Formats: sequence, C-alpha cells, structure tokens
Amino acid sequence: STATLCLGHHAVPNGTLVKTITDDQIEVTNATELVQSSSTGKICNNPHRILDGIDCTLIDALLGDPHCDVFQNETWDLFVERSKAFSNCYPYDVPDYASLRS
Amino acid sequence: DTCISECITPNGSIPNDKPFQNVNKITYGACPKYVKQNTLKLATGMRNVPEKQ
Amino acid sequence: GLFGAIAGFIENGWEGMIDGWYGFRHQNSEGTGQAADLKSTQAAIDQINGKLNRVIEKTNEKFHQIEKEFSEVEGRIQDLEKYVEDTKIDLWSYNAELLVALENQHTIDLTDSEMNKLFEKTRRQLRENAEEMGNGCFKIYHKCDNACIESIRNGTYDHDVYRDEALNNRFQIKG
Amino acid sequence: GLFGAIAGFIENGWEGMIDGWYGFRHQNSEGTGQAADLKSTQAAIDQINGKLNRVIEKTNEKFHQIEKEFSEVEGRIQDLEKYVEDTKIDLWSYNAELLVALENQHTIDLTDSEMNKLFEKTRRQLRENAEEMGNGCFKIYHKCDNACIESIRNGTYDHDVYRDEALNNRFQIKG
Amino acid sequence: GLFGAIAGFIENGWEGMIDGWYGFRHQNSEGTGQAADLKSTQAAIDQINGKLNRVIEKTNEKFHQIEKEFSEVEGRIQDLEKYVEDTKIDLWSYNAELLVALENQHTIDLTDSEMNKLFEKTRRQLRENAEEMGNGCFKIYHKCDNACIESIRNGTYDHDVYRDEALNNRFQIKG
Ligand SMILES: *[C@@H]1O[C@H](CO)[C@@H](O[C@@H]2O[C@H](CO)[C@@H](O)[C@H](O)[C@H]2NC(C)=O)[C@H](O)[C@H]1NC(C)=O
Ligand SMILES: *[C@H]1O[C@H](CO)[C@@H](O)[C@H](O)[C@H]1NC(C)=O
Ligand SMILES: *[C@H]1O[C@H](CO)[C@@H](O)[C@H](O)[C@H]1NC(C)=O
Ligand SMILES: *[C@H]1O[C@H](CO)[C@@H](O)[C@H](O)[C@H]1NC(C)=O
Repeated sequence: STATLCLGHHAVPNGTLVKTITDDQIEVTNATELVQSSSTGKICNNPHRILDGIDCTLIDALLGDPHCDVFQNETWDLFVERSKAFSNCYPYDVPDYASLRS
Repeated sequence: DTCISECITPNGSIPNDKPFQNVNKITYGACPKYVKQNTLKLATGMRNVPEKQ
Repeated sequence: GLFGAIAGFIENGWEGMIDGWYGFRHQNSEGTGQAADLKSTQAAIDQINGKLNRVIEKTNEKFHQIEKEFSEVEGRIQDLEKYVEDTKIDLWSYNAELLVALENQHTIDLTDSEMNKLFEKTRRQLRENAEEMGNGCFKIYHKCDNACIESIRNGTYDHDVYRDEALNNRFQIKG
Repeated sequence: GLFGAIAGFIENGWEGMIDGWYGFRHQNSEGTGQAADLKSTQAAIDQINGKLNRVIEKTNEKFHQIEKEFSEVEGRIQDLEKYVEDTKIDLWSYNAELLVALENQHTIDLTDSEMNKLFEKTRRQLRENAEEMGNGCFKIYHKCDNACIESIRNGTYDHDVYRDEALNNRFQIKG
Repeated sequence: GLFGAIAGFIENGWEGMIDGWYGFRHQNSEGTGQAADLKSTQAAIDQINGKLNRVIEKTNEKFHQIEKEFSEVEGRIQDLEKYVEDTKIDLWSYNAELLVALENQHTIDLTDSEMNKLFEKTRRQLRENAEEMGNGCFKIYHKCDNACIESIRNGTYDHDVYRDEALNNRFQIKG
C-alpha cells in the first residue's frame, strides 16, 4: 500500500572529540593528528650530510686542536656538536665566538 | 643511525608528514612548524551521533 | 550543524551502514532493506580530502637560523634572540589552533549539508507521491517493491508512473 | 545571512518578544497570542557562549621580554628591537581584526540558521494541514485554539487528528 | 557549495544571461523568454564588493625599518636580522594564503545561497499553483502568459487568482 524510505548517515561505536569554533570538544567519527610529538631518538644520516663532531667542537676542528685534526677539510650539511666535547690544546678564547661558529 | 629523514631535531629525526610539531623548536631541513600544542585533531568525518537517542 | 540534518531532524546515525556515509533504509510490503549512496559519500570524502591535502605535507625547508638555547646569561641580544623566537612560536600556535577550529566547524557544517542535499534530491524525485515524516523519512503513498525503492536510490524513479496511485492514498475518503 | 530567514523572508523582528530569541505569534478564532521557543533560543545562546569562551579569558603569561621604549638614539640593535616588536603588533592586529570578522559573519549566519531550523521543524509538523504564506507564517487550514497552537509549539501536534478538516479547506469547491 | 543549487540541482549556467547573475527563463503557450533578477544579483554583488573593500587598498605605511640585504658575512646579528624578516614574511604568506582560501570558500557558498534564496522566494510565491521539477524549474499548472510570468518575476503574482485552475490540473481525473 505504502512504503517508507529513510535517509540517514553512518556513525561509529567510537568517535573522537575535536575542537571547533563553538565547541571545545565535540565528537566526529574520525580525525587525524596535525602535531608531531615523537622522535625515533636517532639522527638519520640521510639525505643530509651529517658530520658528527664527537669529542670536538667546530671551532676546535677549525683551529686544528690535535684531537680534532681528523676534521681537516671536512664538509657537512649539518655539523653535530656533542654536549661533552672538549678542547685540549693551548687555552684560548674567541671574542664573539658565536659569530665565528655561526 | 642509518635511515632516511629530511627533518632532524636535536631530539632525533622526526617525520615531516603533519603540518606542525611539538618536539623541539630547533629544526633543520624540511620540518613541520613548531607550536606549543601537543595534540591538534583535524576532523576528517561528520559528527558521530550514535543511537544514544 | 548549519543545516539541521545530522544531529537535528535526523535522530541518530547508523553504525550498521558500513559501505557508505550516507544512504537509505526502507520498508515495503515484502520487507526491509538498506543501501549506501555513493555520490554524497564521495562529495564528502572528496571535500575533506581536498582540505586534508592543503594542510598535510606542505613543510617549508629552513637550514641555518638563529640559536635558541643558551649556556650563559648575556643580556640584550639573547633577550632579543629569545623574544623573536618566542614571538614566532605563539603566532604559529595561534595559527594552528584557529585553523583546526575553522576547519572542523567547516567539515561539520559541510557534511551536514551533504546529508540534507541527499534529502532534498530524494524529496524532489518523489514529487506528489510521498510525504515527509520529519525524522528523515518519506512515507511513499503507493506500493514500492525493492526495485521501486532502488529506482529512487539511483535516481531513475518516474513519478508519473505512480502518480494516480499515490495521490489517491494521500487523499483518501472516509467512505 | 546564508539562510535567508532573518533579514530575508522574515520581514523584521519582535522587540516585544523578551522571553526568548525565537518564538511564535498566532491568531485563531478566539484571539491572538505569542510565546518564545526555548530550544532554538538555547542552541543560539549555547553556540555563541561556546565561541565566547574560546576567545575570552585565555591570556598568555609573559614576564621579562625586550625593551620597547628608548631614551637615546642607538642604531642597528634598537632598529631591530623596534622592528621585532612592531612586526609582532601588526601580525597580532591582523589576527584580531580577522577573528572578529570571521566570528561575526559566523554568528550571523548561525543565528539565521536557527531561525530557519525552527521554521522547517514547524513546517514538517504541520504536514498537509497548513500552507506557507512566505513571510514566516503558516496558514493553518483548520480550527486551532490556543491549546492546539501550543501542541505545535511544544511539538506534540498530531496532524492525523486534523487531516480531513485541513485537507477539505485547503481544497474547497466553488459550490 | 553548501547550498546545492549552483553546481548541484541547477545543472549548468547561462552564458546567455548577460544582464544579471540570476534570473528566469520560461515557456508558456505563446513562447519562451528570459530575464535577470536584480535583487539577488545586487545582494551577491554587494557582499562580494564589501568583502573586496576590506581586503583592497588598506596598506600600512612604514618608513625606516631594518636592513635586509648584506654585503659581508657578519654572524650573530645579521643571522638574527635575517631570521626576523624571514619569520615575518612566512607568517604574512600564511596570512595571505589562508585569507584567499577562506574568502573564496565563502564567496562560493554565498553566491550558492543567493541562487537558492531566489528559488525559495519563487517557490513560496507559487503556492499550490506549481510543482517543482527539480532542475531549477517549476511546472506552473495553469496558463501563464508573459505578463503572468512577469508578475512572478517582480513578486506581484497573486496565487488566489489562479488557484482553482492550478489545483484542477495538478489533480486531474482519468476521465
Ligand atoms: C625533546 O627534547 C627537549 C630537550 O631537548 C625536551 O624538553 C624538555 O623536557 C622536560 C619535559 O618535557 C622540561 O622540564 C624541559 O624544560 C624541556 N625543555 C624544553 C626546551 O622544552 C622535550 O620534552 C623532548 N621531547 C620529546 C618528545 O622528545
Ligand atoms: C542504477 O544506478 C547506477 C548508475 O551508475 C548503476 O551502477 C546501478 O548498479 C544501477 N542499479 C542497479 C541495481 O543496477
Ligand atoms: C509541553 O512542552 C514542554 C516539554 O518540556 C513542557 O515543559 C510544557 O510546559 C508543555 N506545555 C505545557 C503548557 O505544559
Ligand atoms: C514590477 O517590478 C519592478 C518594481 O520596481 C518595476 O520597476 C518593474 O519595471 C515592474 N515590471 C514592469 C514590466 O513594469
């Protein structure tokens, strides 16, 4: 005699709350994270030329402190400096060290 | 380590797929923008209205 | 959302509809049935994917910048060096927060719109052969077997074919 | 706004309706009357309040920054110190201006939507018992005393109860 | 757009209508004809022009700032001087990109809305004298010469005058 068509939309057993203009938290069906908050902890040696300073700081590799002579003529895309790198040659100082390093 | 990653941060490399990152403000290469937030969900679907009602 | 269809005149949603985002459910003389609409489903998916592209994977590339951590107290320059970066991060954090807010308000109103569009597409196909219940359902005033229901679903429903039947029932006499 | 109800098909507004934002006005055999709709009124109020929260009272906390006023001409650094701050203030002023613009466009379109939603909620309740005048009014084609008018206002109006009466008048004969 | 009228239920557009943005086309007993609607056309034009003003011709005025190009390598300060400017340009480039995106989404949804508004204005004028085909056309169930068609176009169409005629045809008998 008569029939019944009903329009509708899907839903899911577990939505995710999202912020909007009016709602701080409202439930959508699905959503993605736009903020990256994790690292592997290691530095990939590619595609950038990562030259590790090890016990030396760029400045000492520059001046040629003996333990650093191993860097003579090195190049890099990113020179990495370690926290406990040390200088073991004539005591010195670099007025405006930050600029020479930069 | 031996792997591939354009974005390097002092905390180690991080994937540059998402637009922003909360790992470190110091970055090198193709990296996401550093922001104070830790999570930012972009809705990718309609509202979810279960048969709760 | 702005359209009052999803979380409005359409009570709740179907966790059962897993082959689409929008669709139909029906009951005729012989039974019940259900089926997802691909068109509206793709419109929604397509818009959200477009939106998703603009945001995702669009990183700048920066190399040597300024320093941002310091070993000793220095004064005027490091203050400035810190202020520049701090200022930068807050404006970028404002940028992110606002984008997700506007984007999400927009995705919700949009998908609301696509439900309602389907509804008006169907309402218009059904001409004088059906009346709206107001819960997202049309009460078809004539016999409509599953093939009939499908013709509607795929927009080939010819309302002239069922007019007289429909009209009659919609306007029956107490006799 | 986008919905064409407020400052559109609904001529003007009621300074007289002080117990709500949206509501009804009617005229039947015995008289006239008026009453505010709470639901739509709260939807509007609620959304605007949500929006109001995100903006209001969310201040950062900053302590020692850079200097911004100077006693003597200095050159390179003070130029930079001034440029950093000036640059910061303009980007923040852009931020404020745009937010109010987008927010306001949004509040207007939103409240437009809630009027229209009410209208479609009512239109759907009235089934074949009423026809739309187009100025926001439905012409109910059957006797509807204040209790009848209220049943509509609180969504319990049963249109089957008044169908035959309504239909008859909507489709009277020149006889 | 959000409204499903333009690039939705209204198939395509008229390159032929050059005196307006929105309008009508008709076919009656004596012929065919066409004419642009000024109102909707001005609403669209007006909103877009308002939007256009806010953006256009609103430049700041800046005079002595910092230097931005350098002859020699210097270090710490020039790094900072470059970082400040670079940072400024990216935040401004984000600003421009986003504005055009939001503005354009908005202009499209807006003009969609104005088409649909016209449609609902006309739908409401036609009362029970016409039925919707669903491609943007109303099938007027009564004789409507060009003067009749114009009365609709300029909103003076009185549907009581043609009711009985219309009703009759909309609900003819197989006899
Ligand atoms: C990334 O590394 C930094 C240090 O390089 C971590 O930040 C410090 O961590 C603790 C806890 O979050 C705080 O008390 C320090 O003050 C933080 N320092 C800074 C500058 O923020 C950071 O949490 C690391 N994050 C990840 C995900 O590895
Ligand atoms: C009619 O609708 C679509 C149009 O492409 C078609 O693919 C569909 O399968 C048709 N329905 C059936 C049952 O064939
Ligand atoms: C029917 O509508 C609401 C539902 O909560 C109720 O509170 C209201 O007072 C009712 N109307 C009357 C006159 O009781
Ligand atoms: C009726 O509509 C407008 C109202 O201003 C008027 O200017 C128009 O010319 C009228 N139509 C005709 C043919 O006069």
